[PDB]
Amino acid sequence: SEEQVAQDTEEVFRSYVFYRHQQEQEVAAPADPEMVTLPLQPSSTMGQVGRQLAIIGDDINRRYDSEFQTMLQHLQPTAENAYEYFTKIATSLFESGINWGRVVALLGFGYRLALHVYQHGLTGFLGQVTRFVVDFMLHHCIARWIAQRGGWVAALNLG
Repeated sequence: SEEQVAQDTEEVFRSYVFYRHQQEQEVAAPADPEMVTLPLQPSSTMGQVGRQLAIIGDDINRRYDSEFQTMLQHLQPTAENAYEYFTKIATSLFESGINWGRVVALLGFGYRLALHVYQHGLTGFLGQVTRFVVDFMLHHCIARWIAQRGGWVAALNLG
């Protein structure tokens, strides 16, 4: 069900966020303690899905990242508008269709958004970004799509 994939996203994302972050610490990366302080369950199935996504995120992040950074300075989001912004950008990743790389990038952006806002004083925002990601997927058929493919675990087969 799309509902299941949507409810699994919390862990997948948090885990992706943990792994993307840990890996990102091996130059002198943006510093964010909230991302390791993450409620995470490291090697559970979803934890494994998040890790695998973070790993694959590697070259996908090369088109996407620098770009997410830039726009983030463009309109520098507040707890108040950040939703409409996450939405403007997430909506653009699926313009021309959905696929795993685009999905991985949704997280990548969820991740950059989280990091960027923390950089600017906003603490405890991961739960909210996580809801942005989940809410967006439900309403934009991403959750339905992942389901159609066998769910988040289907990502275990990408690498």
